[PDB]
Amino acid sequence: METAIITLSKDGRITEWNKKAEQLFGLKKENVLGRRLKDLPDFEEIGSVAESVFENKEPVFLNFYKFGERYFNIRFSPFRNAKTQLLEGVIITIDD
Repeated sequence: METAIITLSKDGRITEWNKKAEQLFGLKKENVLGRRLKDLPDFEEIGSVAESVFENKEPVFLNFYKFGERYFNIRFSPFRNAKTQLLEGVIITIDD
């Protein structure tokens, strides 16, 4: 698969969780939206890397991140709000 997207706010809260993420992880968007990613068993490490990426204001690409039975590419991208210019969170994109 490709393009499982989890977007986190600057407080670590899930603000986006697309249908690919639903299919990959078996959790519905409505069941995770608003929650801290790091509170989800199995996502603690990904949540920690996103925190580090946010603090350093630089994107990070990881390959061969093992999750379940497969290896994945994971990109972490900090972003700003265009209107306020504030750092507003991190987009996480997971691909086979």
